Amino acid sequence: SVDLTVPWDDIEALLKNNFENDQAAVRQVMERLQKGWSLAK
Amino acid sequence: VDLTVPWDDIEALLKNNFENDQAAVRQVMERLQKGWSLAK
Repeated sequence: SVDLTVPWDDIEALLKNNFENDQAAVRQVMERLQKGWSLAK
Repeated sequence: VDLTVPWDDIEALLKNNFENDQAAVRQVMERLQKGWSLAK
């Protein structure tokens, strides 16, 4: 049931660029966005 | 809502992905930001 139709992979590529290729930051933001998506619906 | 997250750039990406559908972009931006503020 985990959401797959938001373009998560494209969002991740955007975030990796924005955060200067900081993997830890990308992981933190992707985790919270996807957790939040589930909690908000 | 943490403004270090590049919400405007995410919106531009969604607009392309959803064929410029305003309603879809709104739906997704609403839920992403509601979820961000809820989630820790």
